[PDB]
Amino acid sequence: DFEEIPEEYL
Amino acid sequence: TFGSGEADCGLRPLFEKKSLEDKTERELLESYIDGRIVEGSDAEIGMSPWQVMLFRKSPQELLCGASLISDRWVLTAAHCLLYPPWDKNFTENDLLVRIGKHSRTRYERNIEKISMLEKIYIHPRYNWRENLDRDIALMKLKKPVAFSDYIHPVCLPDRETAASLLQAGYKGRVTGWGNLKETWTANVGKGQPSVLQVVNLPIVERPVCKDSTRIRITDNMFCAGYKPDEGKRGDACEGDSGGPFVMKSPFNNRWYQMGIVSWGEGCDRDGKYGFYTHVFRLKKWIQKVIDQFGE
Ligand SMILES: *[C@@H]1O[C@H](CO)[C@@H](O)[C@H](O)[C@H]1NC(C)=O
Repeated sequence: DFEEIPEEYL
Repeated sequence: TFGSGEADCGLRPLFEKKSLEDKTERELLESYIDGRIVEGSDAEIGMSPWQVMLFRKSPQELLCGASLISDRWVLTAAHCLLYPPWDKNFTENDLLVRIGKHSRTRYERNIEKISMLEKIYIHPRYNWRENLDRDIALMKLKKPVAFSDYIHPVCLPDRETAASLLQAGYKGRVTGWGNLKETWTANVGKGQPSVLQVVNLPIVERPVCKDSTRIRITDNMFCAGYKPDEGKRGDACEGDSGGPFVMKSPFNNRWYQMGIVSWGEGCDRDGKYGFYTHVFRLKKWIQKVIDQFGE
């Protein structure tokens, strides 16, 4: 269900 | 001067500061309880600013609830990260925190802030082997967080607040995305929230707590929940493991965190309660990982 979050947080 | 007191704690940008009340806070406000047993409505925008979301980096999942207590420190249940029987053993790099959220699934652009963890501190004496005694963990952020209308710290109780508020008949409030609902045989309909939820539960008397579980209940725990009965609107099972249990002081109007969502009972149909870690008894532990920690 989870919308994708900015590649900048990994 | 980190969590060694925090000035602005528990005064919500959108409610207390504008002399505005949430749609259910009066309930916490009785002294007597018998009566308004509110169901578990959706939270109002800014109703719970200290709410945190523990997020598994990959596979990307909502691991647990957590609460903001400083701009750099988060409080959760130690079982959320370390639980040998289930092979649960999380590290700094395995999670992210998500502060400022309403919606359970949308990244919320320009509202939420996602941060990295620098260190996790489990109580040395947390008991996974038997009953989850001393179920508390502290996570220090990789970088400070800026408070917003949506993001603000909750207060940690002191001797007297704990003494007057922690009492049978007094409602506390849980909020969360319903991760305490971790079924199998279920067919979770009319559920799995989209939005954060809220419910106000009455604290229960120690003996009545002990006598409803087979779990050996210690001095570091309390239980809350309405009496398994006919009309019992509000479920403990409505929160998130590691999330916040909070009361509004009638003395100074601030919000303090009195418990951390530990386990729930008969989370199905049989009339049980929620068990929480007693923040005030673990407070000297807290007091010092902070007062002396960071890396
Ligand atoms: C959890 O795993 C770490 C490595 O991630 C290990 O050092 C630690 O001892 C584990 N905790 C246990 C085994 O309870």
